[PDB]
Formats: sequence, structure tokens, C-alpha cells
Amino acid sequence: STGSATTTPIDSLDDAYITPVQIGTPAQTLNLDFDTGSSDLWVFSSETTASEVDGQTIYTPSKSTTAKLLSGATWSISYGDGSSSSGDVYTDTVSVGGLTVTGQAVESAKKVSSSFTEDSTIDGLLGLAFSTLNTVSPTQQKTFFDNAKASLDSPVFTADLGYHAPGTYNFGFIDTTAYTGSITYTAVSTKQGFWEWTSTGYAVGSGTFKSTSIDGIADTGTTLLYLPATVVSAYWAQVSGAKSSSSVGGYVFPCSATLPSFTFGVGSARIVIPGDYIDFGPISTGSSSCFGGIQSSAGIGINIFGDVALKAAFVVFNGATTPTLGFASK
Ligand SMILES: CC[C@H](C)CNC(=O)CP(=O)(O)[C@H](CC(C)C)NC(=O)[C@H](Cc1c[nH]c[nH+]1)NC(=O)[C@H](Cc1ccccc1)NC(=O)OC(C)(C)C
Repeated sequence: STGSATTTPIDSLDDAYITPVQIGTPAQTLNLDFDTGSSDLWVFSSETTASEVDGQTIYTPSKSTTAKLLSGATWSISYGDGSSSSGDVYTDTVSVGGLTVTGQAVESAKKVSSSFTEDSTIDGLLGLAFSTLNTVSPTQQKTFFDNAKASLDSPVFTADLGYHAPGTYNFGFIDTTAYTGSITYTAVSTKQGFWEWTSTGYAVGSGTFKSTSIDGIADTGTTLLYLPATVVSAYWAQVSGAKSSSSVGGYVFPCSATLPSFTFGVGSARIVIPGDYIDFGPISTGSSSCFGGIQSSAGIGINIFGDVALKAAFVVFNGATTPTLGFASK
């Protein structure tokens, strides 16, 4: 079987993308943030502390005939930006773009941090990294992808995120009409539990490609592109009004400028991010200063190929026994 769902940016800046998910019987549609940097499927629900719920849509396990409480199981997760959530777990039918999985673990939030309450458009997250990062205790639960692998026509899922436009998430098949040229695959290390790979180098604008190993993770749940401080400094050195701003927290530049492109290597292939994808947007509505899409990963402790990077390509998350990552220009 296969599944195909449209994913849309939550705002005009492409801060995150939401994809509709059907949970329970009859189906309860929630808009989730598909995250390749985490492994938990959690949602706001009838159990979440009332005062911590904004206008998000909640899952009511009591209204679903197929919901089953997973006795004794609890969960607690903290993300890179400091947000967190926790609760109990239920198993229920979950469908994404026509692909249905039964007995999928749906983690019910009892409490959520301030940033989640504040984001009215995100109803929860759907983890797509390796099941080893799942926070359910005492026994970890499999991700939606791991549970679907048996029925998938092919153990794969593709990410085709749009630039200021909708995109698509497909499960079990590769849409040959969605990209140009051929897909180049690169090995993945599951040691840290992420979709971890090593880039072959980079190039700024129309300059020279520098062969240097860049170990990073493909994470659809992170907005920006975080690279080593020296590579980021080399990029910004090509933008005359750009500077590192301690108050804003990163490189900023005149919205006025035409940014050079940024190329990253995948084995022998090259993925080019258009300079405009690097212009995230004004620091404030009406400001003449814009926030850069490429920032230093020095403080994160790890390089992350976020949305700004991923949206410039067609990405294939190949989940076979020995997983691999494929990238194609589009
Ligand atoms: C089991 C623990 C796992 C290893 C946790 N995994 C992670 O924290 C990585 P993630 O991709 O799952 C996680 C998902 C988010 C929805 C919280 N992303 C993050 O934690 C990163 C912050 C970060 C990561 N690393 C260093 N800093 N968040 C982000 O990148 C958020 C995403 C977002 C935007 C808008 C609305 C909702 C969500 N965007 C963001 O911060 O954008 C600006 C930099 C412009 C402010």
C-alpha cells in the first residue's frame, strides 16, 4: 500500500509545515508537524490541562471506538529549543494520505510547554526518526513509519517541502515526476538515532566547491540550516551588509540584498539552495533588516539540515534494514 498527503507551511516564513492526520474511528483530523528529528507521535487531547490549550484541535480518545489505553505507559520529551510535553499513551488507528496503520501508539499530552500552547496551528508532532529515540516508558513504541513498513509497497518515504507553497509527504513509493536528474544516495548512521549523514563539502555562490566532511542530520522539524561556524562565516563574508547580531541571535542582513546561493555536496552530486531561500524574512514587519537562513551550529553541538536545506531538494528517507538518504534537485 501507499499514502500521499499535502503538507503546508504554517506561516508566510515557512517556519514549519503541517500535514493532516486521521486518528481514531470515526476519524479525528489533526494537523501534525512531521518531524524527522524525533520519534514520538503526540497530540493535544481531552486530557491536556485546559489552561495550556489555545485553538489547537484535540484528540478525544473516548470518542474513538478503536482506542485502547496502554496500561502503565507514560512519556516525557524535551526538544532542542527547550519546549517539552508529557502524558500517557493509547494505541489507535492512524491514517496519513490513505495509508492506515492499526495499533499505532498515540501519545496523549497531559501537559505542554508555553511554546506549544502559543502555536495555534500545530496540533502535535509525528516523529519520523529511529524508534530508539522514542520517549515512551517502560517499553518504547515504534514510529508510524516503522509500523507501516510491512505493508508499504517499498520501505520508503519522501519529503517534498515547498518554498512558500504546499509540498508533499509520500509513503511507500518514489514519484519520478517530482524531481529532475537522478537521486544520489548516501549512507546513514543510526548511532545517535537520527537520519545522520555526511556531506562531502560546500560552495558559496559561483565560487569553488571545498571538500570537507560535514556530519549533519536531515531534520524536517528544524527551520533553518545550521553549519559549522567557519563555513557559515565564509557564506556571510559574501554579503556586504551582513553581520552577526548578538541581540537578534545570529547573522542578519539588509532585506535589500540579493543573496548568493549555497551548494552542499551529496557524494558526487551537488544540491544548490537558491539565495532567496536563505532570506528567511524581516526580523520585524517593516524592518529593513532580515534574518539569515544559514546560522552557526556551534551552540547546538551538531549540524542540522533543516527546512531551508531540505526544501531545495526531493528527499528520500529509505528505511530498509540498512537505511540510506537520497537527494535529487527539483
Ligand atoms: C528525543 C529528543 C529529540 C532528539 C529532540 N529533537 C529535537 O529537539 C530536534 P526537532 O527537529 O525534533 C525540534 C522540533 C520542534 C517542533 C520543537 N526542533 C527544534 O527544537 C528546533 C530548535 C533547535 C533544534 N536544535 C537546536 N535548536 N526548533 C525550530 O527550529 C523551530 C521550529 C518551529 C517553528 C515554529 C513553530 C513550531 C516549531 N523554528 C525556529 O526556532 O525558527 C527560528 C530559528 C526562526 C525561531
